[PDB]
Amino acid sequence: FIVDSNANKTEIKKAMRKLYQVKAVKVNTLIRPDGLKKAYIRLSASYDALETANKMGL
Amino acid sequence: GRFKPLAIKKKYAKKLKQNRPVPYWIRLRTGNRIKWNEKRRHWRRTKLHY
Amino acid sequence: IRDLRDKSKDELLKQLMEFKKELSQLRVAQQLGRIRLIRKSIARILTVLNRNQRESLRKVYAGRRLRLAMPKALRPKLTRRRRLALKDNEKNRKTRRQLRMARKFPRRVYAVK
Amino acid sequence: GSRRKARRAHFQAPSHVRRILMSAPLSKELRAKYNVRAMPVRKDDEVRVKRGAYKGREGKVTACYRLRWVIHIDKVNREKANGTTVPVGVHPSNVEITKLKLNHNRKAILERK
Amino acid sequence: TKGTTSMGQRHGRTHILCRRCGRNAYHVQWERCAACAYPRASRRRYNWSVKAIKRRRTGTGRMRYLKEVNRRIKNHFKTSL
RNA sequence: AACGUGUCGCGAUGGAUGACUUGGCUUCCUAUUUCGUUGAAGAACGCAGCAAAGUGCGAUAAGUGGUAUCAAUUGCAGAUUACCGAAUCUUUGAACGCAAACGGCGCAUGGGAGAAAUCCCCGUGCAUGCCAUAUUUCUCAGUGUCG
RNA sequence: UGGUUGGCGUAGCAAAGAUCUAACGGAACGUUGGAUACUGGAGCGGGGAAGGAUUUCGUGCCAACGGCACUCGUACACGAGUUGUUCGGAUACUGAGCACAACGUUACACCGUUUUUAGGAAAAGGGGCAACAGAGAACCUGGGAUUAUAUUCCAAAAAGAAAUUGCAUG
RNA sequence: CAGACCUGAGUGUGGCAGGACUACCCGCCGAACUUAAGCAUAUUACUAAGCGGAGGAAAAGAAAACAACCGUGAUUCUCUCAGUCAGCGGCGAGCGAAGAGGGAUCCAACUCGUUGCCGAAUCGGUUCUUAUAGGAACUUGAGUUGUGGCAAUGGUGCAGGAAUGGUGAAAUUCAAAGCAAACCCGUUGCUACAUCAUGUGAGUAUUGAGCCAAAGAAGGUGUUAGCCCAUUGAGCCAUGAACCUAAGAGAGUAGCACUGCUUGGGAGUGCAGUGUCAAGCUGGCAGGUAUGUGUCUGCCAAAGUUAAAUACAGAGUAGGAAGACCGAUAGCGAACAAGUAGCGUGAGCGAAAGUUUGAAAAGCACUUUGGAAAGAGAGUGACAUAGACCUGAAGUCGUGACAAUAAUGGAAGUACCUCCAUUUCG
Ligand SMILES: [Mg+2]
Ligand SMILES: [Mg+2]
Ligand SMILES: [Mg+2]
Ligand SMILES: [Mg+2]
Ligand SMILES: [Mg+2]
Ligand SMILES: [Mg+2]
Ligand SMILES: [Mg+2]
Ligand SMILES: [Mg+2]
Ligand SMILES: [Mg+2]
Ligand SMILES: [Mg+2]
Ligand SMILES: [Mg+2]
Ligand SMILES: [Mg+2]
Ligand SMILES: [Mg+2]
Ligand SMILES: [Mg+2]
Ligand SMILES: [Mg+2]
Ligand SMILES: [Mg+2]
Ligand SMILES: [Mg+2]
Ligand SMILES: [Mg+2]
Ligand SMILES: [Mg+2]
Ligand SMILES: [Mg+2]
Ligand SMILES: [Mg+2]
Ligand SMILES: [Mg+2]
Ligand SMILES: [Mg+2]
Ligand SMILES: [Mg+2]
Ligand SMILES: [Mg+2]
Ligand SMILES: [Mg+2]
Ligand SMILES: [Mg+2]
Ligand SMILES: [Mg+2]
Ligand SMILES: [Mg+2]
Ligand SMILES: [Zn+2]
Repeated sequence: FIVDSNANKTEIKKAMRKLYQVKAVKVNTLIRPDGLKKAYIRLSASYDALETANKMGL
Repeated sequence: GRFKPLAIKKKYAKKLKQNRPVPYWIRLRTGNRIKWNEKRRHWRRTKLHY
Repeated sequence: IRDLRDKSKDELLKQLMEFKKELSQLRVAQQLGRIRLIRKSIARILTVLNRNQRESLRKVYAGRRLRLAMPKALRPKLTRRRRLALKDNEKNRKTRRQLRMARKFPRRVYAVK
Repeated sequence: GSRRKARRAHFQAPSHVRRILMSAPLSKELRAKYNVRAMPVRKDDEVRVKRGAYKGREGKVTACYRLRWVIHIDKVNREKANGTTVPVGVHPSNVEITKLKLNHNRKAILERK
Repeated sequence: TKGTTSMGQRHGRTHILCRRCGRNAYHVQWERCAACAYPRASRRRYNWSVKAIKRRRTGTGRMRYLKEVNRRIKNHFKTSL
């Protein structure tokens, strides 16, 4: 996800939990050279990242 | 090198996404004046010394 | 949008989150037309929603007794000078002698034939 | 008054100003039906050009293109090089409203004019 | 070797961008700005250079609020209740 | 002969000239006309379905609301214009909680999410100086004066 | 001030030894194989600081630029790319130093001392800053993990193995 | 000693200050270049820069003023006084006012302290009346180490207005090149070019006839437009607040000495420093040559406010009116994404650029060659030697044809050529 650049990791977990209803075992963000922040959030194994992404319209 | 205050990274980030050719469709508007971007920057030429 | 104002606080808040949740999904679609129309409906609800609070804090602090205690975001901003200037209430003050010497000789109207 | 001012107020007119400033005379059948002289142009009022190459050519107003000071007509068009037909612009003072598109607001424009 | 070969000797920065003016005039070693005179509260402004006074005076920017308060003084600060 | 020179006809290069001029300059006027700690001007970063710049705006982001106005905007697509009251107004900046090539860090207050509390986000307050006041008259300090 | 000119297709493009071949590509220099040399570990090597700030990578492109040429490029266009409890930095050291406060001086603070004739504790000597080479500093490898990042990514047999901080738990 | 006061802290509370702008304006600061044909005083100039501050103006202002009159009467400004038979000045260069007078402005004046008579009558806060009333009650809270008085409005209601806006008029898209040589005759008469092939943009032009006009006032529209469009008048129309209906009378003060700046100010114009430092029982200050003295005249300083007439000499906000101005190397640096690109460590410097194709993009589809760029046709348009571009100069170059054989140049002929002129059928 591009995620708000001022957001931190713990807030991105709490946001995935609320927006997409899924746990994030980890969320290591980077801010892009362009200035957008980019989170790679890894889901808990109990949550598929595939079943969820397609549910997301992706 | 690696070191950048994020404030400088936000500025090079700013100038980076600002460093783009004018949209094609903008030239097709009525009364349009713009053709080329007059503020294209190149790292090897103009320096954004931050 | 008049309908947007009939809604109560939470009825707005619930009406609002469904816009954000739907504004977000257009952003997902965008990465791969109503997004403007949604974005400005969210702005309507914050407009209506931020108005009820200012309209209900002007209500909390209505009356002379608390008007000095009012949050100054709600206090009538003019210019820094209009506020610091003497008010007519204190501007037009005149010393008691002057008050009497203006009653004793009022600017009586006249003409000259 | 002065030319730069008068001529600037025109080429920098708001779309507000352009609809009035880009009005058309009514055809005599309307200028008899209504004591109005000229009336601002709108979509779907039938018109006939009366000046230029498309002189005498009646047609409905496909669009009032105020940014271009023109008034596209259903019949006033020309084929492009590729064969796609495109509307050709025309200036509303060059035409004559043959049949204006009435409604509640527009009716009032006539009643107060 | 005072020419092109001593141009290679110069490696630092005297000035980084200022937090106020945004000019690359913040002398990093004397933490101040050559342009705005920052961190000093009153901004640098000289009458021997009005080409520069003009260059950074009000109206040079958004006048973000000043547009609002100007409109208000023109409208007598007319207000809804 | 050739080259070179020269006249003329065309043509290229060039951008004068002429016409144009939503610009400047100068003069004059008008007024319910003069910013900011209620956060100013400036600077930053952002916001459009395609938008770099410019303009507009400020996470309500080329706008929200009120008003008038009307049928458009218009590159394409898709379903406005003008003004002004209500708001919105991000990071900063006098900048002021402490810093600052740090998108850092506080204390207090309330909220939030959350979670086996700790962490995490958020709002508000928290600079200095000075004046007033302690309106139910705050707490004090002085081998100052007395009692 | 703009444009143009002769000189002039001239002066040159001669520093660092170097390319050759076939095949393919292409509209016509690249790619691979082979050959041949060179650098020669104080390297036309592999990583960093400063600086640069997208040059990175892939695809395409080669109009312009790469002083010859380009099919190639650090160029152009489009799309990508930088992942950290432990790396570095800050949170959290002090140093040469600096300077807010106060105080003082100055017609004036944009000066000076750096503690203040000074009541600086809010639950003996005010506050702060100042080192990405000093002090400090809990993490390692393997990967079949990328076009491009990895001491950062990997997934339940975490490839795995740790150490560590906070709170809490038996 | 409990407290009390005085002095001083600490928090809480309510406020303000700091920044910007700074054209003009107020205070300080303060050059030099220049001029003097050198140069130091002088001048530039009490200027620039520098510092600090305001406001919509500011500052000034209500007599310690002028005069010397038949007297005037705050200030500012203005014309004049006056470039002065003032004055300053190496009496040089130079500098240089004021009274009066005409005028603008002006129903322009007031307030403290003090004195006298009172003596909390005051203020702040609290409550209260639809009100942080100029009201009322209440308060030790401040205040007698002196507030205040005397003499020398707030609340609610309606409307109108004004002012801005909102609205709003006439009349052709009529008809289809000339001659008649002042007007009337006269609403009348009379009059191709570059066999084939194309070629004339738009009618605001011409003409003829009308027409409107309290509107001819300029702009737009494909040509030059009263009548195609837009503009304005009247008339109406709406609006949030606003706007209009006996005593006293100023003390480190004034003066004076010295110094310094300053001024036309001259034995001192103002000032500042320091020293000194009054008077008010022949008072004090001014009365433009010092001193002592005597008359007379005007004044009454050392506290305060104060509109208008005035500045805006590199400001702003919102509008407006203009021009014997510039016309894209001009006018602002900037007619354009201009204080932009770019440049400089920086302070700062700082461009060029007219998208003026056309009426409209109708912006050259399609065929053809080319890898392409492009080319040849074709097409659009009135024109594409109007093609992303009005015009399209010079110079330079290419090409064709032609005359030909240091340059240029002058004179005069002649040879050849002349899309030239005139003349002749002389
Ligand atoms: Mg990270
Ligand atoms: Mg270089
Ligand atoms: Mg850098
Ligand atoms: Mg040197
Ligand atoms: Mg060195
Ligand atoms: Mg943009
Ligand atoms: Mg701060
Ligand atoms: Mg050669
Ligand atoms: Mg070797
Ligand atoms: Mg590459
Ligand atoms: Mg590039
Ligand atoms: Mg030290
Ligand atoms: Mg440190
Ligand atoms: Mg170290
Ligand atoms: Mg570390
Ligand atoms: Mg790599
Ligand atoms: Mg100030
Ligand atoms: Mg001299
Ligand atoms: Mg000055
Ligand atoms: Mg005044
Ligand atoms: Mg005064
Ligand atoms: Mg007088
Ligand atoms: Mg003088
Ligand atoms: Mg008194
Ligand atoms: Mg004295
Ligand atoms: Mg002098
Ligand atoms: Mg006196
Ligand atoms: Mg120019
Ligand atoms: Mg041309
Ligand atoms: Zn700065």
